[PDB]
Amino acid sequence: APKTNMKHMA
Amino acid sequence: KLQQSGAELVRSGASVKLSCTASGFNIKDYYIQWVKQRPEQGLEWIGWIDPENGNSEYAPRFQGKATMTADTLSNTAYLQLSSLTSEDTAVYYCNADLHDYWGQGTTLTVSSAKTTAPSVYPLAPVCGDTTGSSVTLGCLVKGYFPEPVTLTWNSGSLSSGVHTFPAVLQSDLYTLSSSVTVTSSTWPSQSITCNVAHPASSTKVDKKIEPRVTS
Amino acid sequence: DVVMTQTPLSLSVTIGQPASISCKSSQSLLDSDGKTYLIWVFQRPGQSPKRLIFLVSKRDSGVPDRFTGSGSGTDFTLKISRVEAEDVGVYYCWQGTHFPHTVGGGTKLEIARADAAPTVSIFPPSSEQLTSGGASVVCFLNNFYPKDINVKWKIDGSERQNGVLNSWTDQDSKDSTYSMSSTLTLTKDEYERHNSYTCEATHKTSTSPIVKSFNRNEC
Repeated sequence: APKTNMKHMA
Repeated sequence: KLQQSGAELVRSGASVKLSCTASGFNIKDYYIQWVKQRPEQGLEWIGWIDPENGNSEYAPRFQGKATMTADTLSNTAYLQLSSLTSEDTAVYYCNADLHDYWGQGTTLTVSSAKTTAPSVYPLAPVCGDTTGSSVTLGCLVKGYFPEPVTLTWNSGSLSSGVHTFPAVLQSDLYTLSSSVTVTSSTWPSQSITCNVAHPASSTKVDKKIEPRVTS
Repeated sequence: DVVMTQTPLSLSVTIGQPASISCKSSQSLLDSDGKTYLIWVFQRPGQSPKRLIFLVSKRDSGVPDRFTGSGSGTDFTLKISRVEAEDVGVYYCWQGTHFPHTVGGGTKLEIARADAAPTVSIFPPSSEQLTSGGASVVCFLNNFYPKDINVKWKIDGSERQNGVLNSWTDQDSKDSTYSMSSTLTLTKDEYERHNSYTCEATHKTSTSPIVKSFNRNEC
């Protein structure tokens, strides 16, 4: 990954 | 943590590249997102990049006006804005939300007008005006463009009894002030200085507030 | 783009009282994977933002137990049990479920504290500025409450109302007070003609005005 606490890149 | 470039007075029509550099960590493991803040409105998400493979996404309003790149080597992320106009004159921040890492911010003024450096005037009190066992002194930083200015007392040693007033624009030039109240004993015995750095024109100015005499 | 709307726009609280900030999304924030990507950030002015809560209710490390994140679907709430001096600033609700991420308008929080009278300080123009052609007479009005106050500048008895430039600082995060600077910029020629310069400040704490002055002659 996990690289963020928001929705990851598609 | 995250060091960012300094303020930049760039002219209308030009481009600009901002760097954000990580120290304590490695920027591959994080998504670097940049946020715009026109110091009136709120935060506006610009976009984000996954430095590990330089994979990114940009908000509709920024496609074609912003370019994101990263340098795994020097641990740096960039946000290159093109065709700057008055809508870009803002403060941009780079961020790694995963563990909440922020950079102090980079102010950007898009103007045609040239950079001006501020004139720092020490403000020492009239004939020993003595309000008790304290002494209040000031520093008048005026006539500069553009924002911001960075002021400190003794490189930061004086971390209390300080009031640094917001700059007010007038006739296309800003003006700012700061005060410092201390105990009657220190000043003038121990000296006092206010450092004013106008990063927009690589200017550092230190003013030793000395007691006035024949004036 | 998904709209985030928060209320109230401003909020006054007596140090100790609770507080609530509401946020409402134009669309549900529950992603298909069961996650609600919503956060609350704080910003004390001229400083980098800081995240308080993320994923609606999880709290970031080093964030007091008094900050509670609540809500679901389209309605979320930020609750502060007991408000303190250091809580002064702007709060925002930030969604990251839909693309692009959108932030609410923010909510400024202020503090109701006991009334205080300002400690005034007047300053004659540095000679260093005098030999450049001008003259700035500054007056510092510090650590007082409430915000509202007013200042007259009197030169030799007569009141002046131009050249004046005023600045207020945000509510201090330690004692919740204020400060304000008032400078009177005039030419040196104008300055050298006049002797007595005065700074009059009237504040709720008293009907009678705080008068600080200096006589450009004896110093």
